[PDB]
Amino acid sequence: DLISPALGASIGRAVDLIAFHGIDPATGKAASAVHTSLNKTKNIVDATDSATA
Amino acid sequence: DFLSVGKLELPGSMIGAVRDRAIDSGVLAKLSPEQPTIFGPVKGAVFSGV
Repeated sequence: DLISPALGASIGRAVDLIAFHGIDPATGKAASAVHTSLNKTKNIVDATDSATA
Repeated sequence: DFLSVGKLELPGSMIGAVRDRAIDSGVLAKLSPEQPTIFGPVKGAVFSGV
């Protein structure tokens, strides 16, 4: 009921993490086997107090 | 002098008995449902997740 479903989701989070930060889901270190992520885009916007805007 | 009303000491009328404010019985009934078990020190295991 608990262990198997969690372990099953553990990879579903892994792919999502790889495609967003290019990180190893185990350790907060950048991966060497991954070249590009959706974070390394140059079109960034510094968040303010508005959040909505 | 004369004959007043203060001599008789007439009894007043009872409006009734009312609470001051509505009763606050708690909120833990809405948040988490009750889990009634038998008498004894209850235990349980939990797993954080992922």
